Amino acid sequence: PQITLWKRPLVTIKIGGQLKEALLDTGADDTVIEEMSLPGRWKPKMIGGIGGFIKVRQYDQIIIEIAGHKAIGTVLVGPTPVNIIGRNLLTQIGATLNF
Amino acid sequence: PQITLWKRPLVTIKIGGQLKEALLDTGADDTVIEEMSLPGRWKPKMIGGIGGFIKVRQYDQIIIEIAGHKAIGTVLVGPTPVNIIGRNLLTQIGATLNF
Ligand SMILES: CCCC[C@@H](CN[C@@H](CCCC)C(=O)N[C@@H](CCC(N)=O)C(=O)N[C@@H](CCCNC(N)=[NH2+])C(N)=O)NC(=O)[C@@H](NC(=O)[C@@H](NC(C)=O)[C@@H](C)O)[C@@H](C)CC
Repeated sequence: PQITLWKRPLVTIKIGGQLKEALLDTGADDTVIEEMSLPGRWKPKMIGGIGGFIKVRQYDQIIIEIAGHKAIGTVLVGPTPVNIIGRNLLTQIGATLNF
Repeated sequence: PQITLWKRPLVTIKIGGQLKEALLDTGADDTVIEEMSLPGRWKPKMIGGIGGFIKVRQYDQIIIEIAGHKAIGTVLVGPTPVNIIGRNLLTQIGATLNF
């Protein structure tokens, strides 16, 4: 779909079998999801944002549906203000910025 | 134009008489530009995201050109690591997310 930006680009995602709401974020390199239980092994990683750096759990090759679109990639789980779908998965669903 | 997301969606912007590279951020409500001595009346603001918050100066009705596209709106100036074009301006240049 074509999504305008008058409202936050929020969509329903399905991860670990659980439905969640996430923000399609072109300004995010990666996909960061709020702390949750996720099946699989993970490795400690640190990411940055506008206010600084936070520690997250890096889960690789995670199956995730984004607005009805399937993606299999890295999902960082940690204390993010918002669940955000980053470029690693946006590219997987063929998302582009247009104007 | 159409911007793919393999790489950070960075574009040239013009603000306060200066040219800069800015990140088109669909996950940002507002526009945050790197610290610069912009003239005019402003109001203190605190904005956050991953890592926490940063103090910025809110300037209203600031003219900014985004990849050749003119827009006029609120620009927050402060210690941001990257120049961020948020939805307040992305909507003005007619930017959409498509997949
Ligand atoms: C989490 C909050 C929602 C998404 C977030 C994404 N912001 C981009 C801004 C770019 C950095 C300043 C970001 O954090 N991107 C991260 C996302 C995390 C990630 N890992 O992808 C990123 O790409 N980080 C890279 C940093 C690369 C730095 N570049 C470099 N080293 N060369 C990274 N891999 O750690 N939005 C925001 O940060 C904006 N906040 C908001 O829109 C709202 N605030 C809150 C708390 O939700 C609103 C209520 O203010 C800021 C700019 C104020 C308008």
